Amino acid sequence: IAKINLLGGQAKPGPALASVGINMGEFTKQFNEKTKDKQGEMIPCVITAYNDKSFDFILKTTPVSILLKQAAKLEKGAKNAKTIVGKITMAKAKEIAQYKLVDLNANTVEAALKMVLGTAKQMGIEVI
Amino acid sequence: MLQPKRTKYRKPHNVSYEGKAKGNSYVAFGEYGLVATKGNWIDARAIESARIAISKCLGKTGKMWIRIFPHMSKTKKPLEVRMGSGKGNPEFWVAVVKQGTVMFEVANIPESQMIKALTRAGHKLPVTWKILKREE
Amino acid sequence: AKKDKAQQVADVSHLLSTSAGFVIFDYTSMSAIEATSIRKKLFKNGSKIKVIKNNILRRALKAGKFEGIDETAIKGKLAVAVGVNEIVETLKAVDGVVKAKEAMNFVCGYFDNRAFNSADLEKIA
Amino acid sequence: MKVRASVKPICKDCKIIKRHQIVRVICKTQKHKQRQG
RNA sequence: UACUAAGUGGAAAAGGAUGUGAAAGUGCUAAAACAGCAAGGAUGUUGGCUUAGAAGCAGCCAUCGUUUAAAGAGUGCGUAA
Ligand SMILES: [Mg+2]
Ligand SMILES: [Mg+2]
Ligand SMILES: [Mg+2]
Ligand SMILES: [Zn+2]
Repeated sequence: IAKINLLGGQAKPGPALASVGINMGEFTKQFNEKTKDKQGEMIPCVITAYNDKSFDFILKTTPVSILLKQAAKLEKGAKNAKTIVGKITMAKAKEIAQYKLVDLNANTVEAALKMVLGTAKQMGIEVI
Repeated sequence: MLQPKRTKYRKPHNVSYEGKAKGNSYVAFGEYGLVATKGNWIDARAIESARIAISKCLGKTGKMWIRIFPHMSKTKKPLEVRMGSGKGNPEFWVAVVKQGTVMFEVANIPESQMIKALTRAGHKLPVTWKILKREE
Repeated sequence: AKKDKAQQVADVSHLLSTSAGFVIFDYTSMSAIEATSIRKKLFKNGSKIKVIKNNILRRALKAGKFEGIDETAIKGKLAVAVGVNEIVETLKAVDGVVKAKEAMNFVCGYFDNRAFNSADLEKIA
Repeated sequence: MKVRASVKPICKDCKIIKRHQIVRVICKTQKHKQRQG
């Protein structure tokens, strides 16, 4: 099992795969085939590395707290937790939650709502 | 180096450290304190070592008080000098610590750091130290 | 304390009294990711997987005036899989998952005021 | 082995024992063997 | 009648130690205690600045939240990371 970082538009390189026995050249087409709907975005892949050779792979969403920055209309969050700069309402929080519901292992959507508050607190953005 | 700014008399008689505790007997500024169990003469050099030790092992918000102060001076005749021809010149300042005087106290930081801080302060002093707390 | 334990035994006894299906499982070699996956695949309020104490389960069973389950809860690792209304689909789901697992045991459970055996659990799916 | 007048555990794995009426400290790391406690 | 296992007795300090005896309190325990053994020990994610890089284990912005029995921005080792 390997959690490898591969660009959606550029995933053909990577020597580490060759150490396990993965058929790199056949699987490059599979890597590129199902990521064209999210071209440009960086997408890591989880690989069920084993000796079966039929390596099933699963894509993965870009990491959180960059859409928080996008919605807060600021490039980088505050360098002090006490200092509050960005403000985010519940509507932007819920759009982020339904977007990131795919990668999250939470059963409900309110759990996903308060994940956004939790990472926003880390970013320092007031939850209004 | 704690040192009195001026003194009326340069060469006073030494002050005994034998006896119980006159003042500075109970923690009254902080709430943990370093009590002594053996009266002895400790000089301003040992205070500075202990104070610097406490400050280095303190944090960003801890606060400390130094109770004892080296009021009394002591002299020392120069080497290779035969007895006579008056008393020697003052050399170092010593604070008189009796059995039971609280020398250092600390507060405003968790208990473990305070216990550790008092330990490193007491390892710098000749007296046999002990930890005490402030009455509620 | 003792009062909290009394409250706990009472409510689990009430829950198993008002329930309709139960099956016991072990906790040998399955991941927490897999545990969250089982919770989401069930997704039914009637179906519930829970870690119960072995002692508390026997005492709640004693208060439930049932019999014969003692052999299940002896010198073993116990899970509880309570099902409300329909329990066949829950058993089918858990059976498919243990087949998807690497290794797993399976201990007799209780349903419809009757008890079953290990092979009876194999056919109850 | 380090011979010191005072012996105390260095890591959490260091364990104090008393062998042949002498207290020593043994541990996985051999840099931390102490004696003459 | 107790104590010492050191020939202490029959010389010594700062400091160190699961030596042993006595006492006074407090926590859990046959609704199972402690140690050990057998299992799991999570998700967003590898959060984000930051650093060539750190993303469970460089300094940080701090020191998140759900599922859940439990899980830590981790316990270390360790990986350029
Ligand atoms: Mg002798
Ligand atoms: Mg001892
Ligand atoms: Mg004793
Ligand atoms: Zn060690």
